Amino acid sequence: LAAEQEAQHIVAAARNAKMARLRQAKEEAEREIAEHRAQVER
Amino acid sequence: QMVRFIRQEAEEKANEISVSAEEEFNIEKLQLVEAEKKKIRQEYERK
Amino acid sequence: AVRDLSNLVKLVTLLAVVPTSYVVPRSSKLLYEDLYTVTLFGRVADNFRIAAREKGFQIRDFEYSSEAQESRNQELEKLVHDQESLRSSLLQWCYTSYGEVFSSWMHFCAVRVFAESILRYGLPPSFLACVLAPSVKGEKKVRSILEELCG
Repeated sequence: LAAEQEAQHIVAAARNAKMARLRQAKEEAEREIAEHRAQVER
Repeated sequence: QMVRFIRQEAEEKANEISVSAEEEFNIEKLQLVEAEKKKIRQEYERK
Repeated sequence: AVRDLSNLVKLVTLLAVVPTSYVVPRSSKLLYEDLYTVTLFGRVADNFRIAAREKGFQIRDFEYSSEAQESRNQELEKLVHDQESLRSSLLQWCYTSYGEVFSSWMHFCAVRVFAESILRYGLPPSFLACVLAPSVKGEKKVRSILEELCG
């Protein structure tokens, strides 16, 4: 049924949520470090 | 009928989960900026 | 009504509706036959309700799982074992107890007869009586014989 495929897509998106949070955390650490570096360099 | 409605509901749930993925990425992006001011204050001018 | 899990068909539920078309895959027939099954599918709860208890035939109650039916069968075997014990081994024990009770009653009757003789004869233990089970005319003959010493 289409319900099973839509539920599989929902599960995939739910996993992608956890993946994307962790992926964006590392990049955001760079932004935080850049703000700290600007504050220091001033 | 019921199967199609359940499929539509699960598709809406998938869309909500993808929106939550984007929201969590942006949330990490903001949270790294969040609470950095206190660390800079205790690290830079306190020093 | 009861113990219908033993005749279960093992999206479907134990109904056995004794005296359906939808988007759900109704093209199916459960094996819950002793009763009969109806076209239903778990994709739509409405179809299952219609095929089980919405109208007409009513869904029969069953043990929650077929494992409950298996446990009921095992408990039935154990209950048959216990009943057979009570009816054979405990019956032999009861027969032995009945024999012991007959022996004890005979001993008590002998003691009572000894007491009656001591009342009607010398105190030291001495008896010459007899015990049997004759007919009523036999009892009359015994009374005629023993009218010499009657109570």
